[PDB]
Amino acid sequence: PFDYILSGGTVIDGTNAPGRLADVGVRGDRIAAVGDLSASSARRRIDVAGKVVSPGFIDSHTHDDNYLLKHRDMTPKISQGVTTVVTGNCGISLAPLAHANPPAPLDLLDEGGSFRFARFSDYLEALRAAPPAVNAACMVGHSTLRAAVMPDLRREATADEIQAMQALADDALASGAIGISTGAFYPPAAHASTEEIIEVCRPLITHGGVYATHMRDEGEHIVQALEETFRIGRELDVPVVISHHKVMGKLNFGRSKETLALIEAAMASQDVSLDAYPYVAGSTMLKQDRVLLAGRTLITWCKPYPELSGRDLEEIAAERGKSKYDVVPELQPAGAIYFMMDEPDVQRILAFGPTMIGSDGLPHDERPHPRLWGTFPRVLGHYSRDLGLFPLETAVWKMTGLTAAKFGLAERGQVQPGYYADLVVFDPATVADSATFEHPTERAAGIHSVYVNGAAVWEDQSFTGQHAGRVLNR
Ligand SMILES: [Cu+2]
Ligand SMILES: [Zn+2]
Repeated sequence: PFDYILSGGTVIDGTNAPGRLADVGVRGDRIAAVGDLSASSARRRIDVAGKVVSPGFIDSHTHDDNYLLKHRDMTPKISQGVTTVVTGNCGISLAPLAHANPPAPLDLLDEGGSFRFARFSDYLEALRAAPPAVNAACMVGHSTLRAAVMPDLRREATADEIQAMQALADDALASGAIGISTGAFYPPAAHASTEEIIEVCRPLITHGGVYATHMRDEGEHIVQALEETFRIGRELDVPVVISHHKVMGKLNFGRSKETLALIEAAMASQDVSLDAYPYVAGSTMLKQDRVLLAGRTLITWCKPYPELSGRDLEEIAAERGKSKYDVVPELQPAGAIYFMMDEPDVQRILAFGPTMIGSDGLPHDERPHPRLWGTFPRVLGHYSRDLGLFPLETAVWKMTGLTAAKFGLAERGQVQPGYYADLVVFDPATVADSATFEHPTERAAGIHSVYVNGAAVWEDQSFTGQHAGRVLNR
């Protein structure tokens, strides 16, 4: 007998095919059958009429490394239908690094002495010992490796430093990491050369991981950053994932046409993937950057002046008698939200075929960017349903089957007999992102229930207490 059958709903199986009326049977951690299951014995037959049953959403771009440990309920993500998270992005991973004051943007993961894992394997063991509510596919970050090896980060690494970083990367991958990420845009790695990055990432071909990247520049010099990324992919001969694709700054508005054309061409000759969040504002460490700071900027948290969280930087700057750019140093370390993208470009990038959905949520932020809480329903509701940017099955494919395939998460991302039971039950008519910039932590509407490895982790708008997630391997 099946443990339960979700009956009477519409299944969107994650293979980018129109939904069809069918029941979904689960036994243990597996989807046992799909179709008319009235003839199958089941201990429970849960009515989901008027709802869609789809694979659980896989967040391809998270900074949940530490959150998985400190808040195992993972409410920001399971309340949106997320069943799996990809961690250690943009060169930022929690492990391996024992440091009481890691350099920004590594502090985006810190809750105070959180960087305590000497080996990447120690981090994975901690997750397995006290599992979170969602599955975790973890990458090791190049900036974290630099911080752990180099005495001085403002320069290229020596051969000895590269050998040390490479060994850590290899141990991480051997322990289960699914890839290595870089973020040369940030201070910790702004001085790393392309050759340094290639050498540190050599273990990816041996272990079969992916190379993920927050490109060196996403504005005026984004073409060069794209070419650097494609070059790295060819040198290593491994898949590359371009993180949170965008064109930032008014002088680059509309350039997604040009960037998407370059990516499409590269995909014809080498393995390339990309993801994006559905908003016109980004968020990361507060930084002295003329383009990030050109438009509306909001403080998400501030170490030296905590009372600044939630304030407009222009106001803070003006009242201190300085430009936003000049006032940044005295407010650091801090985080911010930057309104530097244009809707037309965001829509173009989301609609581009291969683009996967990634929230880029910064979970420790005092006053976070709403993407932390609304990303997936914003795509399913606002964009698919209300704006008609793509049909519902394609919006679902972009957060399930496509993502599972690009990251090599076997037996997940599809409602198929034999696959793992990571599932979401949502009302297609009401699913919506409730989080706004003003109230960034509101729970999404229309998410009925979420299941991870067969266990319900979200029901009646609340975490069930089931710590059902698993550390995954590629
Ligand atoms: Cu990131
Ligand atoms: Zn990034």
